[PDB]
Amino acid sequence: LGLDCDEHSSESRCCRYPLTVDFEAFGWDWIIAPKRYKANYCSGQCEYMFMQKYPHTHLVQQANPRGSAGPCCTPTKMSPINMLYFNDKQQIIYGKIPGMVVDRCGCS
Amino acid sequence: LGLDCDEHSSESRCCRYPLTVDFEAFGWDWIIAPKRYKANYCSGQCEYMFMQKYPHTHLVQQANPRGSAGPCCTPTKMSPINMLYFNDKQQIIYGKIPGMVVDRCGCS
Amino acid sequence: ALQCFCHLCTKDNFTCVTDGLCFVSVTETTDKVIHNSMCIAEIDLIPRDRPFVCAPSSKTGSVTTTYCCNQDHCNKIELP
Amino acid sequence: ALQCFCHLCTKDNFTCVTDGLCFVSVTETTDKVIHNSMCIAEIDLIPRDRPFVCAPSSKTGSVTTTYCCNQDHCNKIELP
Amino acid sequence: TRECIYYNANWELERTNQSGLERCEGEQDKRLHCYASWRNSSGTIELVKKGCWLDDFNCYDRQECVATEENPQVYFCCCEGNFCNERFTHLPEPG
Amino acid sequence: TRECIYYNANWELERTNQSGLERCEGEQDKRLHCYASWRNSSGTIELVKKGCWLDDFNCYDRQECVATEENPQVYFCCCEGNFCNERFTHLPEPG
Ligand SMILES: *[C@@H]1O[C@H](CO)[C@@H](O)[C@H](O)[C@H]1NC(C)=O
Ligand SMILES: *[C@@H]1O[C@H](CO)[C@@H](O)[C@H](O)[C@H]1NC(C)=O
Ligand SMILES: *[C@@H]1O[C@H](CO)[C@@H](O)[C@H](O)[C@H]1NC(C)=O
Ligand SMILES: *[C@@H]1O[C@H](CO)[C@@H](O)[C@H](O)[C@H]1NC(C)=O
Repeated sequence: LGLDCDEHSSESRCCRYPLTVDFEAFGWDWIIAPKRYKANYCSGQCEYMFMQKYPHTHLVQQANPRGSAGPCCTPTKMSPINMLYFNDKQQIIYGKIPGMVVDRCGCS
Repeated sequence: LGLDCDEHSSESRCCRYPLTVDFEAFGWDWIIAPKRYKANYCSGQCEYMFMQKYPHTHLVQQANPRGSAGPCCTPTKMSPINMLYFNDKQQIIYGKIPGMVVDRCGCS
Repeated sequence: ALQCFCHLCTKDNFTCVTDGLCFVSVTETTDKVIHNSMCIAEIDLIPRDRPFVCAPSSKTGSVTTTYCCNQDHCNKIELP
Repeated sequence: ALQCFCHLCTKDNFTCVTDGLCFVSVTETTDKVIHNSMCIAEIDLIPRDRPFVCAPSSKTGSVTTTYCCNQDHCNKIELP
Repeated sequence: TRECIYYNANWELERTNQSGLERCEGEQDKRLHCYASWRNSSGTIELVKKGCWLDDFNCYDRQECVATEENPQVYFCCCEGNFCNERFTHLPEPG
Repeated sequence: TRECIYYNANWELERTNQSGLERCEGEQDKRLHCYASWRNSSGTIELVKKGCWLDDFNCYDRQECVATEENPQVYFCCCEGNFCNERFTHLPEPG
């Protein structure tokens, strides 16, 4: 279970921040719904022993010295969204699009 | 399918490099086998449109400007290892330990 | 098994092979024109009937034309 | 539901709750002595019968003593 | 949990029921919604699709299904509540 | 694919067969191995476990099961080949 953040937080560590992806801002009018959705993103420093994603992370971070670079703040849980859109054959499609929303953030 | 690297490569981008985790170097004698295994790690720069892990990655990287930070080079496929060891009850255990080996690296 | 031009595959003769499709794009910046070409695996074409990566996009001061195709060495840039 | 001391949980009264166990460690550097305390969720105790995170380790110029327990507020540092 | 009105104007070629109910399967945290989609040309309403809709903040705290886009090709609305997508309207925002 | 000798000296309490074969299920890229483990005290060999072993570079290109640790508590060897773990020896490295 990671940490959630907003602009009213002072967290320099790996945290989940909110972001709205705007399909219309791309010029994509073939997407009926949603025009925009909350996708979020991961940012922050990955200090030692903080939100380690895998057992591999703990083992190399313990073994590997500081040299040369620490873990990267990365998603640890994703979720899908529904989307109603026209496809390349101009058909109305109701789909379940995976890997679209960041739910949690960790260190890998 | 990511890119594999060694010390004989000149790849500044997100690449999978080899690493051997040494259980004995930790002082762990309760692990009968393996004493050491190849775990690897991810390193390198995540320039634009390079090895994007999720559709979420492509959407925010396209929408989000350069400000403020790009994706992180992170594993995209893991694999388990077998391990023979004594547990806290001093019993001989044959286990399948997940999330121990980095197979691929991508940008998230 | 489908071959495409890969502008950055400097170790495989600038050629990749996938089960997906061939990708190529031209991005026009206010002061720059760049092109990229690569292969996109099948599991990365999301959604398969209209992938995000194959869709042309545009934002303030940037226009990205894209082209996805399934013939061998079809991701070629061209001119008027 | 098991409560543990969390040295860095400066917004939850330095207390976390998990289905896992309480964790605390002291790491002795050549010139420094630091301590960390946190909660480790159940799915992160790998392997459950002897987790890596709960095992004490040591390397050149560093010794990390650890302690894992399941009683409420059991991850306490102490002295001789 | 959640239940919604289900409708698929393309039911034949997708080999699915035309109408009925749909029991929305949801995860632990995620909220569940219902949605409705229709065409509206020369005053004739043509249904498109109806059913469950995954967690979407556009549908948060909406008990009635109201489309908000000004003159789209395919109208859409989503709501939070059991069978809330049975009735739908087109009341766009002021601007 | 891969087949190995299977043995579990703890077969009763784990409710498993004592001996026999094990068909090793492997992924596309990963290589498959066989392993053997035993105790050796006062010249008496006591079997511990035998079976399949996942991808491990210590077992790469080894057709015979030879333990390499100098005087361990639980000996171990792994090999690449069908039933290669049937016979095992203890021949440690020079140093
Ligand atoms: C039709 O409705 C029933 C009732 O819920 C449902 O179980 C079934 O999956 C639907 N589709 C078909 C093709 O029967
Ligand atoms: C249908 O479209 C007309 C405009 O042509 C609009 O005035 C009316 O409110 C719409 N009704 C619904 C229910 O969409
Ligand atoms: C015993 O061996 C058989 C033969 O392969 C196997 O199918 C079975 O899973 C093993 N274990 C038990 C408890 O039967
Ligand atoms: C058993 O252990 C003895 C040392 O006590 C060693 O000399 C011998 O080679 C070992 N044999 C095997 C098969 O492990």
